[PDB]
Amino acid sequence: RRILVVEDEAPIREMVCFVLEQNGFQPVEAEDYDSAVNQLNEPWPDLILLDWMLPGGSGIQFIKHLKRESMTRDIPVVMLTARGETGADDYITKPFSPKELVARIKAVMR
Ligand SMILES: [Mg+2]
Repeated sequence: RRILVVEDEAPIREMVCFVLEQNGFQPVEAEDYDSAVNQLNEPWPDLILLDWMLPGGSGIQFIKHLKRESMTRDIPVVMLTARGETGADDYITKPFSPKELVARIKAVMR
């Protein structure tokens, strides 16, 4: 079960990848906007966890890029936001607990 993790702060991205990994998913990492776009190919993300801001582009822009093609327009998008309208299907605040993330990712998968 493949989850694209778009997140520029490496320890957070690595934290998120470990939770998913230990929980039975196949996580894919992207450190910035460009790298995320180049992760939009076979094999395809079943859900995207999307950080709100990245080097080279925002989460709002990436969601627009997703909604522009039929292959990506349907992929679930959970926006990762920090504390302190958008097209995402759901949102989760940083820091979040590992059980919150999994439970959330599953409620969204459907
Ligand atoms: Mg960021």
